[PDB]
Amino acid sequence: NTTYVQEYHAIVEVLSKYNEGGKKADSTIMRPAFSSQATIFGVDVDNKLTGGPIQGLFDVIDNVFHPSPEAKAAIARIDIVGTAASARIDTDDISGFRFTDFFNLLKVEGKWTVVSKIYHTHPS
Amino acid sequence: NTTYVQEYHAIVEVLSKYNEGGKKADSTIMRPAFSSQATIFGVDVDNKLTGGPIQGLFDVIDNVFHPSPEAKAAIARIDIVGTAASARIDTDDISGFRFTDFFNLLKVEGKWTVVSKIYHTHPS
Amino acid sequence: NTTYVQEYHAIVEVLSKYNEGGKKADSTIMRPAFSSQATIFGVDVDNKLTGGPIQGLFDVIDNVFHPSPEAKAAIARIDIVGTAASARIDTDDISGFRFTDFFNLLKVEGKWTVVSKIYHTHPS
Amino acid sequence: NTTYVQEYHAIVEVLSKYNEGGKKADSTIMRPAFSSQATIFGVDVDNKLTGGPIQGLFDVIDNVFHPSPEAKAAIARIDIVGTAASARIDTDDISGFRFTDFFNLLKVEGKWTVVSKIYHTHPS
Repeated sequence: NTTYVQEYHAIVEVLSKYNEGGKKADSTIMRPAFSSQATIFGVDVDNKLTGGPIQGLFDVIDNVFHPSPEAKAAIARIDIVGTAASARIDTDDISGFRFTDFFNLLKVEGKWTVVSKIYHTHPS
Repeated sequence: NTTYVQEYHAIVEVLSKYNEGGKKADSTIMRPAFSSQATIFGVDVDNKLTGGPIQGLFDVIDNVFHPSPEAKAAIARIDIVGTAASARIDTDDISGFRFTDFFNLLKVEGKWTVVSKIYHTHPS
Repeated sequence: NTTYVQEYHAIVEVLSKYNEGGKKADSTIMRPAFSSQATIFGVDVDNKLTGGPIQGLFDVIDNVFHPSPEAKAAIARIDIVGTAASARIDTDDISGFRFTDFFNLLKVEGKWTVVSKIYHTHPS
Repeated sequence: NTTYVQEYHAIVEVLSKYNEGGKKADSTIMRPAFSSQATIFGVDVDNKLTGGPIQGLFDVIDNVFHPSPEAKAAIARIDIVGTAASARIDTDDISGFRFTDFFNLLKVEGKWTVVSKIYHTHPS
């Protein structure tokens, strides 16, 4: 049996990689945070669902984003209940964007993994 | 031009269908709440990732669960930022189970929809 | 021992009295939700702390507010850890205002009670 | 004109003092984090309300607690709405105790301040 605090620091270690990969615009750094089964979704400018396989995120990070030395992320919330967790991350100044991200995570074989990311892109 | 209260009530209308569909053991009632691209994941007794396409949830509701008039659900939290939302739902005495569910939702073409559900099954 | 859903239901019964008292502009309906020790605080137009004993809330409700049949409240979040809990309530169209409220509650002699409310008043 | 990330970091700076004063068992470190009108409450072993002015907290920190090098705190959640915020902090191994704390904060004259803390003490 583990404490809230122990699981929190394990989850922050995983989400840390996401935040670092985002800021460095290097998908290699964030890839280990995600299950192979993970999905990414948001809504586009026409209010339509956009996304799919997590590789789509790695593609945008690698091909579209630029390294963002001034990006600043806040892990606003981590809710943890047994093998399940949700997290909110807010990021300013990441490749010209401000985001709020919501993550669903599960503790698989002793290690926390992201199975779903969704986001909202804040107006510029 | 929506308030938090307005969006909250919209999301509760969606999440209500999930709660109702589970208590009635009727996938037809909950189906409208989910995007076709939604996934469901949890961790099995061997700590392995279990789940996939949301159709798997509907199959379990239709083929494993039975109507549970004593089922009690609590929408513990809804976090809403623009087009994205996270929710936590705890359910007691649903076909012999106790769950904590975390949901990722997006407001697609003016309507909230679930793109990911994860869960933890509580013991005993 | 009690479940999350059970404690959630108990807290909502308490917070419901608060929402009804506000909507009816009748402090007697809400009074039972608050400890005799409870306080209220927010920030005034000059960014200064304003409030003190919870009776200051009851005085505003009774002397300043009017019944607001179109008021709509959302209990956005209730976090529960043993004997302690936090809640967020958003309310639209209560006597011309829109608020976000945060509550700290404790389970005292078997019963949930508010010991602190704070609030943010949104633009009209 | 401030972002969530900006307010989050301002609030963490304040809550850091609380976690630091606690770990070092030095109330002078934590004192700036609390309004002069702040309260602290929990429930005692008889399930009765216990606490009052925040000076009571400082007394326990100085007279009961000893420096706890093993102490680990997690800022589990910070909800921020305008001039109001709530926070949850979980702490392991602090002078022999495990706590979950809930904070109400207000942004008073440009600076975040705690007006209420409540806590649950976890079993041994």
